Amino acid sequence: GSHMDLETLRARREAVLSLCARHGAVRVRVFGSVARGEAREDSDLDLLVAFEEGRTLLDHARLKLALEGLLGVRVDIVSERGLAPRLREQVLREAIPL
Repeated sequence: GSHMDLETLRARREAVLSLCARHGAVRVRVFGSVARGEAREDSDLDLLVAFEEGRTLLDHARLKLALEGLLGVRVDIVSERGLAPRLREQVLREAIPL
């Protein structure tokens, strides 16, 4: 592992999206500095996803763990729901569909 690069992120981002869709993630977009192409080896990965109906935290953990596994690096997932109204709106402005 290590050496995580945006160019490489797209590699997992593609598979992550496929699995994300399977786990229950429609709003698969990148929000934050990461989406802007900013994130050091000591930074976190902010991802804003929206879980449809039937999806439980179980899937979240599975996705979060799957993300960390595929990315082999810490991955922070956020749910539009738990999110905020003023934050969500702002998050969207950042959220980028890969």
